[PDB]
Amino acid sequence: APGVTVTPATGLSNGQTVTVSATGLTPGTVYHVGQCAVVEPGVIGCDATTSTDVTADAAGKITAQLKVHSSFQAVVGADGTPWGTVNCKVVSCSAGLGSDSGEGAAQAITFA
Ligand SMILES: [Ca+2]
Repeated sequence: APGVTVTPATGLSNGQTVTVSATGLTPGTVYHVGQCAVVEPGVIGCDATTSTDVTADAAGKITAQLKVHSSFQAVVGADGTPWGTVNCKVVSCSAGLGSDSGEGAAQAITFA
């Protein structure tokens, strides 16, 4: 049962490192960790420059560092097509993780 905690998650600075802690994942599955936002209804765009892949361990956990930015160039789809700029002080952004099947979780973050 996926659950995630992002610390810290509010009053963040541009270029700040946060820790993403997840539990209840499937051991051995690769999860994509990243900062994302809804760019268009039904379309999520994320920062491909700061995203990373981590395999969940035998306990179904992942603990990863992620650098977040108050504005980023979002990529959409599986081929990573550039969409454009996302400003997280105007739209809601999140940090979280998900597998290729969409299993995962995310937490909304805010910048100072
Ligand atoms: Ca459009």
